[PDB]
Amino acid sequence: ETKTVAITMGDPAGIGPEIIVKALSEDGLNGAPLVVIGCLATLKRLQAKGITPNVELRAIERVAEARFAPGIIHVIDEPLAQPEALEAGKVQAQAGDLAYRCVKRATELALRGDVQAIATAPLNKEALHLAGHNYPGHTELLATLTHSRDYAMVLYTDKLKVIHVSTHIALRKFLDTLSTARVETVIGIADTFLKRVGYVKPRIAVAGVNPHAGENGLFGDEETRILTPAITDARAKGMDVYGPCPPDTVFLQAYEGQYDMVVAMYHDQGHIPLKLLGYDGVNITAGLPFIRTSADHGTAFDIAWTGKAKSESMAVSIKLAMQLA
Amino acid sequence: TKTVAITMGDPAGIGPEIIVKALSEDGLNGAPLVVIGCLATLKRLQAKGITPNVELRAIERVAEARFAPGIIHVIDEPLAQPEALEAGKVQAQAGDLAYRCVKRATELALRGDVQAIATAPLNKEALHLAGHNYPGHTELLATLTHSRDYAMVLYTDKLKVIHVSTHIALRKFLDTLSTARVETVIGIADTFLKRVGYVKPRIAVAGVNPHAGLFGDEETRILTPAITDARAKGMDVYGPCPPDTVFLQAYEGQYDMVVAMYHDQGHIPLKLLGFDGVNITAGLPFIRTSADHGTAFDIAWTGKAKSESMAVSIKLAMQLA
Repeated sequence: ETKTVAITMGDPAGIGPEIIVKALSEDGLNGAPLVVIGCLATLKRLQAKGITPNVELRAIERVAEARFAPGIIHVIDEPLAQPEALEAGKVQAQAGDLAYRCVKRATELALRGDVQAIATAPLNKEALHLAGHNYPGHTELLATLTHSRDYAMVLYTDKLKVIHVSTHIALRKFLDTLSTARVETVIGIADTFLKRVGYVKPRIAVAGVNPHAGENGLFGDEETRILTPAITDARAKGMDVYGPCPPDTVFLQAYEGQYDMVVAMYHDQGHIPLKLLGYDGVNITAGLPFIRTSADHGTAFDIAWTGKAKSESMAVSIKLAMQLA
Repeated sequence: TKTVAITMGDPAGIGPEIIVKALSEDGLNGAPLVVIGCLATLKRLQAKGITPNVELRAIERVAEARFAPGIIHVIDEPLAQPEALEAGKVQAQAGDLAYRCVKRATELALRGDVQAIATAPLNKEALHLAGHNYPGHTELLATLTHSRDYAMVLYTDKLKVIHVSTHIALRKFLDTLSTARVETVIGIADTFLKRVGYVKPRIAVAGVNPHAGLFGDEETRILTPAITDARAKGMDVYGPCPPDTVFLQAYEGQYDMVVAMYHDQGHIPLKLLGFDGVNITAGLPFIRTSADHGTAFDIAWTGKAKSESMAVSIKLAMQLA
């Protein structure tokens, strides 16, 4: 019946703690089925410095032990080694270790179904490495812990949904490592994500790599060599998938209601159209065994613990977890 | 003052058809416009009852034109054999006419007899058969006009974009990108913008890689040197900017123009806001505009080709002349 989201603290030297408490004070998050995984001592300490606003914090050992009520945040206490020793906005091994242990604990709760979705506050890669946790980044850490090779970034709005074959890599890199297997995988993830969120027979449009999907009313090299084989393979498997479509009309058409989702090829191909319309700025990592959301800012060490950080996107990313759980 | 020359393009295609239709519209009807094409084929077109009825007036010189509603002035650049013209066919005489109209318009423009050109589409196959070896409409003009460098501009009131490259594959674009070419397009943009009334243009340059870069070297190796060079010449240029916010910020008013790297970078944003079918070729000595349609040989001379684009193309050339 009831669906619960785990929220991970991230790097406690960053803005994670303060943006969670703030976000949780907002209507529709206040007293909601949410559990914070993080350092209880650190949360008490930030409240006492007046950073964090006033709220009752209740430790629980198990998710089921929560008694949800406005004005109470429930916490699975993963402790910082020395809470009194934490400095705002510096790279610290114990803060990177805590960040690691929270996402570890969150995925364990998800794996046994105590929690249905996860919203992650940001962590610092350099601190993670300093703690001896060797992962290329937050998302990759989630994927390793979860034994998921196959995941992709989703931008989710009412009117436009986009999943990316690739994100955060040079354009030359994207062109040189593009493969049929990857496109196929991402189409699969798109199909599964959309059914999980209640599209019984989703329409997926696949964007071309090249302008117009090619020149002179012919598909281009990637389109015919890589994309068409993935589309064809995916239709034969029962998926309602179209393309390759001209990049400069495909997102417009999905926006206008012709498709439920677009498979974008590279980062900017998907992010340009999302941001140009009225993005907030949250993303879903699709292809894990549970829904996971995060926001696009980082730890913001320069403004951590000053009351300047904005909790808007942390809030959006938590409400989104709840919706899609 | 400002007068605009309109070229016929390939007479077998939709050029003649849509020129006539568009010039019947309000704003274009009786406006300072000179068509350069074969009077005889425009006559033939008229007899077929596929257009509004209009009086055609042969002029040898632009100063002869007497602008009034319901009269289109033509500079008679004749087809070698007007009666032998078939619709939607690749014909040597048709491509040769397309070439002479362009040549003729550019001569008038270069001279100041006209202030802008708006082109109707031509057929490259037909152009090569007539012995004119040019890769296309735009390259033809660059040559006739001694302009090594030009770039495509998409022009709206709130968002304006110039392109380092267009149409080509992503890989081709990556492999043929250079600092020199970025410097050139920044300079074309600056010059274009002053020409349309921005005394001090503010120009943004889009990155190649997501977040204009740690991911790829074009920003530091190609884009930054070009921008540093632009700013040392007194231009107000920003970048490289994350492609996923720069067009948004241009749209909001932060920049007068964005220099896009490749086709979709500029076209995704423009189509998404709901704007066609037209562009400006910038970097020539005068304004040229055109629309994205080809000769449409399959529907030519039936009356079914849309003239809207062509009308916008001409309206824009007038505005900017």
